[PDB]
Amino acid sequence: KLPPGWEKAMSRSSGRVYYFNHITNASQWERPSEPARVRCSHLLVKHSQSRRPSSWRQEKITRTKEEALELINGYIQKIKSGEEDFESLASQFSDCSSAKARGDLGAFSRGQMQKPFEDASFALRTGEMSGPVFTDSGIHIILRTE
Repeated sequence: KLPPGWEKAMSRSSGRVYYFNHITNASQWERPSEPARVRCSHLLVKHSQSRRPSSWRQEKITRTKEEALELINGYIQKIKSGEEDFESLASQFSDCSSAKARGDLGAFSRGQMQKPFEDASFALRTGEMSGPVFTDSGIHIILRTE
């Protein structure tokens, strides 16, 4: 039972059971339910410890890692509440020129991407979204589209 990476937990505030994934950092109340290639979109928030602390939006990225996590956490909130489309937030705020494609990164096999990014992408099912995903480039929201 439970697909790869998925676990069961309990809210400390309500005692209600929920489900979460260690590889993707996704979490949800609903019970969840390997290809050669996957296609994902992403939204990257960089921080001052990113490998290259620079992006098309900002010549020198100054924010802290914890500050980047709070932006990512707020963007996920906007996405899950339906206040904002994933594509609209990536186009505007992703610290990566994949923003021009609304976050699309194309299709890729294993062996190309940063490993935690790769592991998260291949643990997502088509249509699913990650929680914060930590890599040397910063913090990612990943959306698997194929």
